[PDB]
Amino acid sequence: VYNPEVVAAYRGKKRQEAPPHIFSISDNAYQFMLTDRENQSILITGESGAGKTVNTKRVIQYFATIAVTGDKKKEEATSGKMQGTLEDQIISANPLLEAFGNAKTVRNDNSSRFGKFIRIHFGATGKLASADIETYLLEKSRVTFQLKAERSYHIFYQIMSNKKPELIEMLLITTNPYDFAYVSQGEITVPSIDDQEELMATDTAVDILGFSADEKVAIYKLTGAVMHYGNMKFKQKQREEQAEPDGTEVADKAAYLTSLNSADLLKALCYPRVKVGNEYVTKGQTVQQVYNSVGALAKSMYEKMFLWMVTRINQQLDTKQPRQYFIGVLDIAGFEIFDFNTLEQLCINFTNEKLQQFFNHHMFVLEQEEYKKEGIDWEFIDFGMDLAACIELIEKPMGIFSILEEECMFPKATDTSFKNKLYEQHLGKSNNFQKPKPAKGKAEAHFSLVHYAGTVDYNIIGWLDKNKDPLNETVVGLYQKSGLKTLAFLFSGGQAAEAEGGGGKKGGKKKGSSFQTVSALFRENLNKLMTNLKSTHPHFVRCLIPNETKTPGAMEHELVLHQLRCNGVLEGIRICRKGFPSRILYADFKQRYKVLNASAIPEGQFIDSK
Amino acid sequence: EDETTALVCDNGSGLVKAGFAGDDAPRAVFPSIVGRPRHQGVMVGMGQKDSYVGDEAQSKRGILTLKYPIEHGIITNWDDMEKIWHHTFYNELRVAPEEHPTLLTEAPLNPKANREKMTQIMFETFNVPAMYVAIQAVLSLYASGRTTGIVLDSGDGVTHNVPIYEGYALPHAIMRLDLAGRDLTDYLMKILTERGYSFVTTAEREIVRDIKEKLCYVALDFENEMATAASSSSLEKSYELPDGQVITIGNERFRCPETLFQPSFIGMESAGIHETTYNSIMKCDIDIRKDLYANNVMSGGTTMYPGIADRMQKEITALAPSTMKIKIIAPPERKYSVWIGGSILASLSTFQQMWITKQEYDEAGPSIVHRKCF
Amino acid sequence: EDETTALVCDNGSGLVKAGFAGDDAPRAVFPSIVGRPRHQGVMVGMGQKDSYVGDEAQSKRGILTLKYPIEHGIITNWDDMEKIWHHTFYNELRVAPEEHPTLLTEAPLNPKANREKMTQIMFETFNVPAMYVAIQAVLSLYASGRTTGIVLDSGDGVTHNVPIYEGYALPHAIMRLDLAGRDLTDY
Repeated sequence: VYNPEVVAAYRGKKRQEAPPHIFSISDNAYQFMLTDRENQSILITGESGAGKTVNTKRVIQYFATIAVTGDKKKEEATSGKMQGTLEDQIISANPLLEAFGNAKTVRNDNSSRFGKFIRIHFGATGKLASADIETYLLEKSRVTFQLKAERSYHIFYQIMSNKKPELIEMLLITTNPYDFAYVSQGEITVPSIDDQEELMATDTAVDILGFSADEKVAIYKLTGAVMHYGNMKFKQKQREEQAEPDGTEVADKAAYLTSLNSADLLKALCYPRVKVGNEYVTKGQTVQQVYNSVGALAKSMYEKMFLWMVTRINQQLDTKQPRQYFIGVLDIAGFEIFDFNTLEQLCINFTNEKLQQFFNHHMFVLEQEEYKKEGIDWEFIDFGMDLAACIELIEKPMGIFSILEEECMFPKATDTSFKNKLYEQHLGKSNNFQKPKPAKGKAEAHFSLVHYAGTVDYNIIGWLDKNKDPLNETVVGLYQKSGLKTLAFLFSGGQAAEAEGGGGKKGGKKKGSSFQTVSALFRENLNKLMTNLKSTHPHFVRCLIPNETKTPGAMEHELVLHQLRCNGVLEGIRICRKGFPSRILYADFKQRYKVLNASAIPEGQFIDSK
Repeated sequence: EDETTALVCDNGSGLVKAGFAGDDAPRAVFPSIVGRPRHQGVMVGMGQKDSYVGDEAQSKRGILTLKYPIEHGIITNWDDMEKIWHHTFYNELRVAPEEHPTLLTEAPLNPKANREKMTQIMFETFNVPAMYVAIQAVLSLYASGRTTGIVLDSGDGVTHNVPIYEGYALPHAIMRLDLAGRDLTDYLMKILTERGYSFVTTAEREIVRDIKEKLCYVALDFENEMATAASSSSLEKSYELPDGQVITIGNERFRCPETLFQPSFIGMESAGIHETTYNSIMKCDIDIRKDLYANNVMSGGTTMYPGIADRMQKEITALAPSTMKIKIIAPPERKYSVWIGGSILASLSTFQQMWITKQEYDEAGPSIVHRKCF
Repeated sequence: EDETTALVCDNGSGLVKAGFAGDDAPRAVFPSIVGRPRHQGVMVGMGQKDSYVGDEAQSKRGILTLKYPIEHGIITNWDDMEKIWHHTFYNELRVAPEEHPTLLTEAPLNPKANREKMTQIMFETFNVPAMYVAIQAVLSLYASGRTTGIVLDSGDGVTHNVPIYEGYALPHAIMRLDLAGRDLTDY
């Protein structure tokens, strides 16, 4: 499959006029983009490891053989230049993003924890203009906090094993995974893994993408710096609430790796100054607030590195021409189910519930236009209203994330308190939220949600301090003044607000300083992704993996059921059963089925077929 | 935007502390003074201005006569107070009260009219969606993150004492002691005349307040420190007036805060801050005394002097049973703890259903403050 | 499983003693008190809780007013008593009464309504396959391994005296004396 003949054979036809394929779905998207002159989005649900990007390379191969002719008569429609192939560096882009944003999880050894949005950009004449990569969602919590039997991002482990003295001495990371308190569960050596070579291939991939050795070392200094934060050990002082950090060495080691004076970092982190209109007064932080500030600085540094990295990746994706419109391709995780389901699992399920609601709305409009094309006015409920109650349970001022957001700012807050307050406030009023209620061994999990895939039972343990991301404006304002170019450029605000109404609170800044939860940032990024997707016409690919084995002729039925529940295919079948799913022509209905009813169907004068 | 946010304002006598909720430090801090021009001015092109509020009054001090509107926790004039709230909202904060729920702080054992008129001015002068009035000592407990403790709260307003146990409150064991930092200011100018330093107008009365908030300290034992004041050395300190007059103060310097522990010096029978704390603990139930003795919290503006915690620990340890260990938690930043307590309180989503709304005021009138809150 | 075990609960005034049949000693022993909060609390994020039962009431004692529900062997209020049995089953023991036969102890010369209402609460509040109510003094004789004896049984409930001879019982020679350890507390 995927030869020149097969792509030539599909061209310009409907999806029922040639066999099932991705190229057919991309033909619908390309033809709709040219016909209706609007942007489109391909949404691919994250099963494994499943070669999703490899199939997307075939989608890119399809777009290349279609889009060879536009406005410019003789524009090198064959070889483009000397070697004007595709963006073959899209292959090279994956190990860089994959190391940074994929991790070994209980579901798979390579699972994507970011929303990769590939924008293939076209002129008004259907030709390629260029491409950009955007990244939206990220499990930035996974850097600091992990599950009980999973790795953090691959980049950390492959850095630790790969890097020789040649680069280790410059980063001061020779101390192995037992030094770093943010590497939970220790090393997590996979049986017969060397790691090591994988980052030689990755470092070569970075250099092929045209980035300098200096940039590559500077990037890996900051992937050390995110880890180095967890080696800083604040000590709760006798009587005094504030605490202090006795051991300078880790701060001095961090100062060398960054840009900061140790004395000013130690003051700024322990006893920050806050702008009191227009003076600056110091604030006491408890030992818990200082550790949360260090965690927020780690999570926000990695977030900023990833956002810089995608921007820097776009700067090596050359743009030969202006662009008029785009095809989006979304590569993100699917809905996940584990035994132990924690906070990041609720966040993943929440994005999939909103993405699936967009599928349900698209299915509603597609059915409604088809009802009108056949002359049948029929009124029916939106299918996105099946999921609306689950979305509004998680979302909104009275929902799960808001109650978690209240509880993490409560002066003596507990995991038990969060669950009881949510029970009293919202559980007994919400059909899709269940409190299980058996004794231990039948209900280890602490509350249950009913989603499109079915019931998912959650363990609340540690959600409050996972949720916290409070960010000290003094420490951020030290990082803005960095003598190392890379860190100053990364910490260049990125919030836009100080341009809107000038230097005040005029609505253009969110909760920034104190407050700031991962749930708010996740909701904010998700709303940005959903607005960009809602501004396009979507098309849907659902990937399944038939086995763990990696070889065909075996299809594991239970795995296929779990994937069908999580990817929304089982929802789409229950949706079309609300409507009328089977649609047969008057000619076909007469010609295939005359044998039924000779008594009803008379003579050869009975033409018209209606 | 989500929550809209909220505004928190602390207005014990002497200092306004004000800003948004969930900001940890405030967004304005300035003195609660209204300064009117006593001397007629003869120039063309001046102002004119009826009065100067806050630090404009601090700056232009010598022309003026300065009035505190809040005396002993009681608002003595309400145009002067309205101008202070008008000034916070529109000069430093630059907000419309129409955007923001407003939390105000209020004092233990205060006349009902202070709550009832304060809610009327917030609802009918500066149009506001919702508001609340909250007891000062409970807010300072919230700032130090505690569920249990006895709070000794004292401004340039009055001294208040509230015992608290695992939340709750004991209304019969709340004590009010009418000694403020302001009475210490009047005591300080009265003692200074023994050394010939006569200060008589409100302008240099705040110069002795400025002396009070950085030269004064509490003697770690009074008679011992007064005895060594025979051999003047570290006990005397030079001080510079904005005049250029040099002022040197001695035993005088520590016998001004001593008045909190010896109210005989200001001529009042009313027992000292250690004794009033003991009086509250004796009114409290027998069991909860064990933790109240070991969870004494100090807040406010006139608990800022060096040696207060150390001295209160000696005097409470001497009076109390020594079978249990007296522990006082008097943090730095304690001048702002009532405001920090309000900024955390207004950031609680459960407390966002506990506001007094504009609609409830419009339906049921000013008296409803004591029907929903403390 | 064989036998299904059984649950045994002693609830003379002052102390609940509870656990499984087949043990020689109980799993939960705690005071028969229901402690309601007399003083209104002014904080946000507290509880609230109508009442504290057992040793939560012992711990948080000074805020509360404490009520014994059983006075002189008589149950004086039944929501307070239901809460004590709800607490034994679901907090310390962690059992469903649906799984277990429940044995309760009861006092010599007690009003019929104490047995008759006690069986109703066990059958209709906490669904149970079977139950029994048994006289306190005969149980203490069984514990002491004797077939014959005169039992002087006294709690913080009331003082009861039962003579027994080679099993049996003599109903006319059973004596009740309304002096308890609780009246000694007041004394």
